[PDB]
Amino acid sequence: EEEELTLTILRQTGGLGISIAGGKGSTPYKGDDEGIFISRVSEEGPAARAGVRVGDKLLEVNGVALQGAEHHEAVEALRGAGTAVQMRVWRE
Amino acid sequence: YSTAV
Repeated sequence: EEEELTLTILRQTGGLGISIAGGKGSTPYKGDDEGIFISRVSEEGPAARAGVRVGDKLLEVNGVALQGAEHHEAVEALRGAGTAVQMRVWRE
Repeated sequence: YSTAV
């Protein structure tokens, strides 16, 4: 079971309702992948309603790939991604 | 580590 999903998180203000872990140069979410992963989804928050799932690997934010991104770079991308944030994710 | 966004 491997799939790629395009999820659109909608917000008026505030956060997306997720936590991300990992990134280049940080402790990985899993030993075999240094990338950005969803470590927590807020109960029935924006991301939850958009269909995000813990363990999802975040490939892109509004068309900008996070391959090779440091943890802070992914954080900045999600914070400044706007009110409609489309995420290409990898789910197993 | 995690960052809430």
